Amino acid sequence: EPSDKHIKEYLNKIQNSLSTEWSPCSVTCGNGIQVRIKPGSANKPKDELDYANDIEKKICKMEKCSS
Amino acid sequence: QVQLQESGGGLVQAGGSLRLSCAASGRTFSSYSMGWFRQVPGKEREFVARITSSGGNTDYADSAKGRFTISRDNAKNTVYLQMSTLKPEDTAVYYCAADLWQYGRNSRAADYDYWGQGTQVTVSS
Repeated sequence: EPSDKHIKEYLNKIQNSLSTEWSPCSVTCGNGIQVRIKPGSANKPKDELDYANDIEKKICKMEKCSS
Repeated sequence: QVQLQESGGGLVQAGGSLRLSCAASGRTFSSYSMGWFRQVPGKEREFVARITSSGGNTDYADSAKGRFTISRDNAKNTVYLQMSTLKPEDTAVYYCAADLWQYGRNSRAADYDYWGQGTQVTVSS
């Protein structure tokens, strides 16, 4: 699984893009995360978003990484 | 990774005030959102306050709103918890925690990444 670290660093990168639309996969190969704002929370200011309740996350599986 | 060490806990009379400190190793302190939790026997840590890495915005549990103030000094690599109007029910071990998510709100112990050793606050009536 994508680690908590990975997920949070991705959230830090795309904070200003974060919306109710699912983000791209955070990785181009291997397993990563997609994130979005829970639609019922579209109204909240972005610095009021609760990590567990307003940020939805799911694993996205891409092609294997080269070695 | 960073290492956290809390201090400032002790014995305080009810109605009193107390300031706890939590210092971090390394030079990446400022990239972490910092939280304070507290723990009583038989129960898991409960959220007290949070201060984000990006913009120093703050958030408070219901038990702490109006009474407590969380602040940080990144030059000193320290986050602070200023508590006032202390009651016996506030007796607990107080923990600081670091969270790599730099924005927003976060009140679950499971969703923080690094933990201090805790400092005991005893409030007598």
